[PDB]
Amino acid sequence: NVSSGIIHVSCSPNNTIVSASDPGGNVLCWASSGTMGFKGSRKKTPYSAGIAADKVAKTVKEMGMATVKLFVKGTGRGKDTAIRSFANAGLSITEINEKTPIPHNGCKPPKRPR
Amino acid sequence: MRKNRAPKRTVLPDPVFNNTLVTRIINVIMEDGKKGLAQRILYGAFDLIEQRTKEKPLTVFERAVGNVMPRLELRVRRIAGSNYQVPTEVPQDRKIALALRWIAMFARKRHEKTMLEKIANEIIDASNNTGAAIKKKDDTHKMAEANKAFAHMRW
Amino acid sequence: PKIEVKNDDLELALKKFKRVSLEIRRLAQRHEYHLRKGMRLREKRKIAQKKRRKFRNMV
RNA sequence: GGUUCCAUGGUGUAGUGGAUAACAUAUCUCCCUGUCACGGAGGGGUUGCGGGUUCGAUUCCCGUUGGAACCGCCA
RNA sequence: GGGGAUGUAGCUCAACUGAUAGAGCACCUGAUUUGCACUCAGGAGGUUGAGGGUUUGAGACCCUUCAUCUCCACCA
RNA sequence: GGCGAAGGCGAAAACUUAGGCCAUUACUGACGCUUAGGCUUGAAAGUGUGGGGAGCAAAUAGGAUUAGAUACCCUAGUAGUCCACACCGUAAACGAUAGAUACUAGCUGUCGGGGCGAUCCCCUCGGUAGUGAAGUUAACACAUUAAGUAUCUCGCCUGGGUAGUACAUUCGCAAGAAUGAAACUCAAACGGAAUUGACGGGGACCCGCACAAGUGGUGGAGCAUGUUGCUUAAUUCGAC
RNA sequence: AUCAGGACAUUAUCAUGUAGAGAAUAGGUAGGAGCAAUCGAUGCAAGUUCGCUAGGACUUGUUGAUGCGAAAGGUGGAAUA
Ligand SMILES: [Mg+2]
Ligand SMILES: [Mg+2]
Ligand SMILES: [Mg+2]
Ligand SMILES: [Mg+2]
Ligand SMILES: [Mg+2]
Ligand SMILES: [Mg+2]
Ligand SMILES: [Mg+2]
Ligand SMILES: [Mg+2]
Ligand SMILES: [Mg+2]
Ligand SMILES: [Mg+2]
Ligand SMILES: [Mg+2]
Ligand SMILES: [Mg+2]
Ligand SMILES: [Mg+2]
Ligand SMILES: [Mg+2]
Ligand SMILES: [Mg+2]
Ligand SMILES: [Mg+2]
Ligand SMILES: [Mg+2]
Ligand SMILES: [Mg+2]
Repeated sequence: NVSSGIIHVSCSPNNTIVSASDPGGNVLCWASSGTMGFKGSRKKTPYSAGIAADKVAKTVKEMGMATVKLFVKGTGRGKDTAIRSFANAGLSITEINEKTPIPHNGCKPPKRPR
Repeated sequence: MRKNRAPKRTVLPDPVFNNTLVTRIINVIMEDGKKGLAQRILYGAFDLIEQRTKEKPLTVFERAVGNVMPRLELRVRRIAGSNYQVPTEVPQDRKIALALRWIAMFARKRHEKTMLEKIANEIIDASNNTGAAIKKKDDTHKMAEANKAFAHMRW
Repeated sequence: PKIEVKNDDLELALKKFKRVSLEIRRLAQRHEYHLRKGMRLREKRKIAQKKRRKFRNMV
């Protein structure tokens, strides 16, 4: 019922999440590899990110929006498969801003696995 | 480690219906190195097909074999545990060859009588997409569709 | 890191966004695992030397 | 001196309200490897003694051994 | 004693207030392993407790029994 | 790349404050180098008292893996990591190279002051790097910032294991620090550098029925033959 | 004392609504067997009803002089003014 809005696409190294939201807060719908039915290790594969983007794009397109600002997030591997999925869905991508949290040397990160 | 691609021997046009593919399936059902025996068996099945389906045997054979032909092939690739499979497009030559091998393999296991009627029933049962070779093709296709994610990584 | 699409084409936006994300991914991965201060300085000097030596022969 | 518990394969333990005995380790044969350990397949091996009841006792009953756990106080 | 429940496959439980006999795990075969498992495909396994009636039809709706589960009172 | 003697120092500002480089027609007029003893500082961990605690994580609990896992992986998680005041005084505290002084080819960078005046670039005086001959070294290599030619002063070394152990002593609340042997034992040493091979669950490249793609088999049954074991008077001997 | 909210009762509100078969959403009974016409035909447009996504009834707009085989015709357990 709204023309413009925001779709946050977080890409963790282990999973991915695509949240379609109002231009300010108030998410309208959300989807993830887990809710699709994919389980375990497969949830971290670029193909799954594209699949998740496709379902949320179809759902949100029937709701009737055109202009999308795409706030890319995370540091996974399928960060662009979802991007191409939305473009092939045909929504009007207006911005490609990236907002992955970067620290300015605050908080000590965890130990190195070996 | 070879760097050379093997040559290919001629396939030969069939001597009756002039459909190369007949010679290939003859060689597939070959056992004990009997060319004679295999031709007789196979040719007898087309005659049974005439008596039953009232249609041209070559057309029925193509409709059965062409329907059985698969599209995706799953190649095993182990890394650490088990194998993650990889769907790849099989060439045209191997497509017919794999189809013929399955046709013969499920034909020599049917509950029917003399392999003439055995092999005759399998081909007629495969022209209507309801048989044993069909199920094998269905299973590999579904397995490839399930393992669509790893298709991008081959080696 | 906002980049406008310009609404003239789509690829170009992703052609610029690829660069921006790579330099972005570098610092994002740096603040993921804890190294000592000496090792952190060690890794900084290592990156600088690699970039320097590559630029010498590209200049 | 008295009272309660236990005795099952080579070793550690389950069951059976009478008709039936398994688990693990161990043992044997075969894959496995240069070989061996580990691994895989298959194979095998059982009611403390006695005496009664029942058509039938490892099980139910009374005695006899061995090993434990409890008590043996008031002067 | 009084009320409320249940009985559907080998093991648990859905159904659906009347028109499907199902889901899951156990058992079996196939793909797949160094194995052990996880995964993926297929398959079976039922007087729907018994008895009577409803309805054009039932496992279901109702009535009555059998069995177990709960409860919820108790000066011989 | 800069600064400090070393440890160390990187958001911004104020106050206090240390040393250093260049030019000196100025001044004192050998007042200089080193330093046993002594004093000061000294990463992180650790200690005592009082605050603080977001994140992380020794110890600890659980889930995995595994023949076993008190470990590598994951989920939690206290002391601690932080501040103030008191201690501890050890590190691969390394340029594995004590400080000071004079001399000895050159080339390429870079930083600061000074001279010229768009930068850029040239010269002078210094700091920090790379390459490089004489020279030195067992070799690797050092080479004007020496491990070169020489002098002064201090510290330290005298085969390996015992052993940085034991006793005594000083310091410390504590863990400990400093100092530091011997009996006994070996002919060498987890000695140094370099060379030829082998090997690597190190890379790069190339081959073969090796894998892959197929076909027909073997391991299951009966039989033939050979072998192991056992037996027997002998089951002749060898091949493993 | 007042306000707001949903509990559960309603004053009062009538479409709903989906065996097959039947042409049909069949909610059960229309008493029955033709009936409605400014007590206004018929027409198609918009929304809504709920869904058994086929269909349903209702409202709004066109709106004017014959519609109503849901009277009579239909099959069915259930039925046609
Ligand atoms: Mg981590
Ligand atoms: Mg063998
Ligand atoms: Mg006493
Ligand atoms: Mg500290
Ligand atoms: Mg533990
Ligand atoms: Mg954690
Ligand atoms: Mg502590
Ligand atoms: Mg020292
Ligand atoms: Mg040199
Ligand atoms: Mg000595
Ligand atoms: Mg000493
Ligand atoms: Mg030693
Ligand atoms: Mg060597
Ligand atoms: Mg092969
Ligand atoms: Mg054999
Ligand atoms: Mg055998
Ligand atoms: Mg011999
Ligand atoms: Mg010999």
